[PDB]
Amino acid sequence: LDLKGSFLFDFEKGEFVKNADGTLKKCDKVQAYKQWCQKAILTPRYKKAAYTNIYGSEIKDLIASNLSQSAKELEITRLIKETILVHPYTKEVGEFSFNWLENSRLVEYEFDVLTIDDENIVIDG
Amino acid sequence: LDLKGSFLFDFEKGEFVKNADGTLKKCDKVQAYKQWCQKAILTPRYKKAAYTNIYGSEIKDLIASNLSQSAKELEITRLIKETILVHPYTKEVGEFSFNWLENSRLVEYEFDVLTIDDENIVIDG
Amino acid sequence: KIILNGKYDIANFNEGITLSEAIDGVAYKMDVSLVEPKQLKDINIKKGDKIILIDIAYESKKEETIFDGVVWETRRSEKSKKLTLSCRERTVYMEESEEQYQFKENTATQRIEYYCKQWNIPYYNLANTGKKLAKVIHKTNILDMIKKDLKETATKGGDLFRVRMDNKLKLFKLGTNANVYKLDSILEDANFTSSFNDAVTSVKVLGKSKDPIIGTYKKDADKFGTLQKIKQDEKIKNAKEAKKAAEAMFNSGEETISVDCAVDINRIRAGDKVSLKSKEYYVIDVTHTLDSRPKMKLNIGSLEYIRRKFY
Amino acid sequence: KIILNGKYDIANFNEGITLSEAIDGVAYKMDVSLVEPKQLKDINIKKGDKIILIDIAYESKKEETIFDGVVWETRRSEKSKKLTLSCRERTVYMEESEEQYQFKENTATQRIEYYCKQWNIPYYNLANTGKKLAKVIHKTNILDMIKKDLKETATKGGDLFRVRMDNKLKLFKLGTNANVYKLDSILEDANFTSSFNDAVTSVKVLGKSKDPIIGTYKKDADKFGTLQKIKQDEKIKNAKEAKKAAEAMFNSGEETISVDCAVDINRIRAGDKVSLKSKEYYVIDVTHTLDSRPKMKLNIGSLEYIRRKFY
Amino acid sequence: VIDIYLKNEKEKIDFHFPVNPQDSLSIKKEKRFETVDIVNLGEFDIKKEGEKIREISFKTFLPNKNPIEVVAMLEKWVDQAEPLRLIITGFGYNGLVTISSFSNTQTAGREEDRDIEITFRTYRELKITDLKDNRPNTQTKSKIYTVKASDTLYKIAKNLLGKGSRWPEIYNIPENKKVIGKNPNIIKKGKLVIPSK
Amino acid sequence: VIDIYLKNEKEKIDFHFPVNPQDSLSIKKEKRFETVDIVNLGEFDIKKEGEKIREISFKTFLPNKNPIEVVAMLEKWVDQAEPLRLIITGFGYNGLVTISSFSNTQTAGREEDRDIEITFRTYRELKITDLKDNRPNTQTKSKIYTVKASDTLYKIAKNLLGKGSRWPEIYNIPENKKVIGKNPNIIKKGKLVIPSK
Amino acid sequence: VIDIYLKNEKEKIDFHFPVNPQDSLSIKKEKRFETVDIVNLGEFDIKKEGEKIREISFKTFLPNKNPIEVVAMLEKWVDQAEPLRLIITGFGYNGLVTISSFSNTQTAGREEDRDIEITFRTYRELKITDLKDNRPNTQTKSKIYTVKASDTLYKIAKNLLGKGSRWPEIYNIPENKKVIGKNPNIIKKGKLVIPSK
Amino acid sequence: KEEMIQELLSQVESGIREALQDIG
Amino acid sequence: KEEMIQELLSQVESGIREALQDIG
Amino acid sequence: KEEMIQELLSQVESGIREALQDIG
Repeated sequence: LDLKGSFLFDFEKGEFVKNADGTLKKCDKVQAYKQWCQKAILTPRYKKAAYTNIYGSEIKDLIASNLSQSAKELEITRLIKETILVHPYTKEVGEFSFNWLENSRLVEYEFDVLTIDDENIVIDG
Repeated sequence: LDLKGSFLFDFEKGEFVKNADGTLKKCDKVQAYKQWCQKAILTPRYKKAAYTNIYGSEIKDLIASNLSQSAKELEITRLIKETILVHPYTKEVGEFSFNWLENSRLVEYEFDVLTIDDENIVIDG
Repeated sequence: KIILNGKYDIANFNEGITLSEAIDGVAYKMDVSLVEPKQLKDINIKKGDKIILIDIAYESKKEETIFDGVVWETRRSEKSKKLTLSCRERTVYMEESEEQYQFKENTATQRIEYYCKQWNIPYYNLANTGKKLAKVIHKTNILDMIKKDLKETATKGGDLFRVRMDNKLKLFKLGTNANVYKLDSILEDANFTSSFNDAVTSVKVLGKSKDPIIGTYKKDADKFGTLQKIKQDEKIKNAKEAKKAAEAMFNSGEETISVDCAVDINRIRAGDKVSLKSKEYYVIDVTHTLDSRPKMKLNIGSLEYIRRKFY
Repeated sequence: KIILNGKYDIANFNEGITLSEAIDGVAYKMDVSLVEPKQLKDINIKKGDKIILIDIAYESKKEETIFDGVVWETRRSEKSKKLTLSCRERTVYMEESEEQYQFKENTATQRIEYYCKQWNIPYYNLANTGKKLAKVIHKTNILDMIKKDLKETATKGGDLFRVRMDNKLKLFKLGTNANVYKLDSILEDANFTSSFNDAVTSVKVLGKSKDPIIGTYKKDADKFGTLQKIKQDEKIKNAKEAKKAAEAMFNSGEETISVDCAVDINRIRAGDKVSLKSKEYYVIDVTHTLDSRPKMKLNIGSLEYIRRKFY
Repeated sequence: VIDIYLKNEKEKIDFHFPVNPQDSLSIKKEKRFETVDIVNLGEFDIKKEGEKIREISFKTFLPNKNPIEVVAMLEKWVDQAEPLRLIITGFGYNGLVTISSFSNTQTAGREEDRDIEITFRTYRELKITDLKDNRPNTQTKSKIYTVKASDTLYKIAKNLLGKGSRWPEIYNIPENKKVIGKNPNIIKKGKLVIPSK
Repeated sequence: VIDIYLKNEKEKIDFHFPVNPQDSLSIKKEKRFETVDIVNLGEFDIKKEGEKIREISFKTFLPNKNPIEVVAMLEKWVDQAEPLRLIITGFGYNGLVTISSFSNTQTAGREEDRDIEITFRTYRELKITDLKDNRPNTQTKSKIYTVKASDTLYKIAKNLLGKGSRWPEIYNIPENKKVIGKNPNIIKKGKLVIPSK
Repeated sequence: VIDIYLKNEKEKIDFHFPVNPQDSLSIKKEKRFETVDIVNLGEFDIKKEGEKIREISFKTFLPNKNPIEVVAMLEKWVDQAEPLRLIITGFGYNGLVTISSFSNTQTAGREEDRDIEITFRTYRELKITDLKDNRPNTQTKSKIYTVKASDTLYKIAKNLLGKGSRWPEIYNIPENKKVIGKNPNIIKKGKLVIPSK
Repeated sequence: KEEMIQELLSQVESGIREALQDIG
Repeated sequence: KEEMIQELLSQVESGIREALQDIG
Repeated sequence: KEEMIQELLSQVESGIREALQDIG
């Protein structure tokens, strides 16, 4: 598999976190994976020409769509799941929850499950 | 495919449109295609010996027929569709509508769809 | 699981793969059947393309190249777009290229090295078969010549050797596989067949060449009866050669097991030494079939019968 | 549609007819199956009866004799009264009558005329094959002799000729059919098969007769590899003959199409030149089956492979 | 308003069903596909490019032309090789078809009537840049032609036999050679001429 | 609240079923396995790694777009090679599918309506460390493109044809060669350009 | 008192069916035999030594976890290669099984609920004087281990990977080589270690 | 149910014998 | 019902041809 | 449904091998 790490990017500030030495703050495999997941979720699909069709999501395009509330919930689940699952490190993403707090303003939750979260059988002959 | 253009023929005047130079007004591929479609619709089938059986329609013969109103609607749809679709440039013809305005005097609409009107999938490996 | 071809990966199209080999077969044979939509049709698989099948090996559970050959023939159906291949390792080239060579007295290893050097065939360090062969003139295919001298090497007491290609030519002794797998645990069905069909109890050598070598070396005449043969080869030009040829021919008839296994042992190949029950047998033939459920069928036999029949 | 026999018309009894021919087959073969009630049983069809099948030809849509031969064998079932025939044109006689002839240097047409004159076989004006054959002594069947000299005529640059009987013997060149039919329009199913199974890239001639003619004429060694053969025929007694024999042997392996047609093109026969898609191929084999729905199946291939294999 | 018209061509008859198709009309459409299952991926569906021969089946009764003659007409049409044109007005179907199976039934009562159960098959012709040959060729003419004043034998050949250069097929018939003069170019009005086939 | 949306892509149509799927929706799941029976032990179950093509079938009616046009639309979609996106809200299904069989029926009463009985198949695409190619590629664009101000032919190739280096396929078309200047680098706004296939 | 517990192991979930299996539970047993008929004696029955894969099938409904999540969980378990442990209290069944087929259904009313129809297969493991190896090996541990104070790498290998001498498989992983010192014998508390597979 | 074996064994024998007689 | 004959004749022909080509 | 192929391939192989061994 041999996945590798990356450098932190504080999305709150929109800038790379750098040590006092001036070098960018290196991060572990899982940290880089989480950063990539957030970036891919924030990246629209088919629109940023630097990427292939695999990368990105289509959540923003869904806002203008005319599908119903539950249809939009299913579309959000499908879009987030498809966007995340391209990464090899991903095992499963699910347990989606939704809360239409105001009349038409939504909050949704999801769980991402890693390949390392798998459970291994213990046996040998 | 390599379809080619033709010269305009103003069916309102029944004469070729010619430039001030005296040459006939050349037209694009799609314009010649539309001219051909109108001419084929206006050309009766099996009766003008210069053409094969493929070219022409049989709309005029249907007027004297004894079939009912809806049967005549279906016959008109079939005849126009068959007459138009022989051209390679045609993709689909349909969305037929009818309006028996007076007791037995009819107005009908149709849509012709070109090969260029098709929609193409965007993907490459 | 992975079908490299030249550049692509057509493992996303294959309905099934069947790796089959015979002890006397021309080459290790892989017959992979594919569906051929627009995507596979674009790359335009032709005969002569190089196929490499990669799958998780049984031994260490690491992805290893179990087959490395060339597409010998493609057959395409049009009504149903099912492209079917029949891959062969490059020993099929040797079985088709005829050539005439005259040889003095020497061993099989030297002759194989000479063939490879002449025809520019890569080869690993070839095992010293040891047996010394008589002078002959050959005309058959290169693989035919190699098989002929290996048969003459099995005669005169030499060990049973078989040539397999892989990436570079290898001289594979039969009973030298690394792991002696036990098939009883996954024995879906077995067919123990015994016979006197090819039993040889006696042999009356009539030497066509001098050292007037003539003799009889009956081995189990009292038990099975004098099932006699006559070996009349020019290559036997010696009394010890005659005795060793006689001793390399006696057997109790055909004794094989048509084994069917519910699990595909990936690394089995023709000539390998495999166990069923307490006994040990040599793989006369193996036919894997990597459908959605991996599966294997084997035909195994004793050393004496194999030496009598295929050598 | 019409089955004349000697006098009668047994088209009112046949369940089906299958006209089959091979490029190397003994004869144009018609296998007509009949029901045998009292009416058909009365006429007592015996072997040696003369069958003529007449059907509306594809070309001009006129009733023409598509088959004219003799009943070679009748097989009658008794529980179900189904009489089955297997008709053959009179080339089957030539394939069974053995005779020995000694020939000097001459062409194939002269030899065929000599055979017909000796055995009183009617024949049309035989095409001048042109190629000059070496002196030989033959013993095989008359059709065997004709095929042998035609093969030796294909070697040395001569055109590919095939002998078909009809009413009187005809020397039919392969690529000379009147109509080059296109099978793509009625293509029920096709099986494009490609291979290196019988590929010949090199040939090392070793002349057994003098003009010491020896040479190698490798043609595509860089591309497909040196797939070499050895041609060691006594009939090659010349350097140009050796070169032409070499040139009449190179091919890119087996390249055929197993075509299945939903409509029976009635006048197709072995050796005819037929088109599938833009390409043109020669009919290696044709198998019509005139059941209640006419149907045809074809096996076609390229000129190089046919010349390599059947010549 | 629903009607069913069967417009035969080889027999110039336009049959209109006296009675509607009883309980219901139905038509199926099924795409041409066949599963292929790849190792370690599972089943996949592959489209096949052609189209399928779909059927329209219903059942009517013929009340007291007579039902016997209508049944005979339809039974004769069942053996017809040429296609029939089926038009269903309210249902919206229109296209060439051919009858696969036909059956009539008399009941204990209503003996004059005949209960009908008929089935149809979609018909497609085998023709065995330029305009596509998509048009069906279902037009029929009498096997004997009466020559008009303006006709010429080439014109007759094109109108009545296709390519136009097919005139020698008309001329070479001995009856045509007898009624026509020995000069094919010269022809007269009124005389009968027999197209081939 | 249950709705059914069929979002076609090759034809930019988003069909919403007017009426719910009558009695019940149902979906099966069956694992891929096949028995193997070993001597003196008996049967055992071996999992197969792939997944199965499962179907969703139901039946609706189209009340008085018109039902005729809807039936024609669905029959046209049945022959479509590209997949349809089926979304069922209350049931919870969402994924690419394709119609195996479709059928319409008119009844003795309610002749304007059309009773529908449709079935679907799960769709899976056949493709020929790095990111997995799990995403379906179902996006469609018009076969003719209007060049914008900022566009370059490489940008057009990447946006509309994939790899980006596919631009000579666009340029080599003679219509594109005519509308575009002889320099591929220089392109103007407004002129129409035709992507291949 | 009847309950149904599905104790999955590869996913540490213990599902208890909210609702009993409707009309009835049933289980068949059939001995392995096949007839052989000898000349002039007739048929005889020969026992086959193995045992048969028998099924337990029933149907429930999931009332208003939510039924959608339960259905998704069971559909995910259907693809599981590892076995499930099925325990039925009043019926008296207890043993490893695996789901062959699963299906859910929504009805016109009761749309929140999901009617379930599930089937199971008896599971048997293929292991490919001393004690027999009859015990099923269904125990599961996390793929990442936190080293305790008393642990040694051989002890970790035996507890978490079987034979105990499998420790170099743990050590040779580069992440384990990095977190662990270059001496395999010396290991510290708290650091994470990844068993293979 | 069982006659398929006899029918197709007869077909196999007839076809192979027929091919051998024709080519031979 | 009838396609079994064509299928298994094809299998017989393929198997025997395959064996002859391999051993030969 | 599928075992007919295995059964009759076995019959074909057995019959042809048996005939070759007997006549040969």
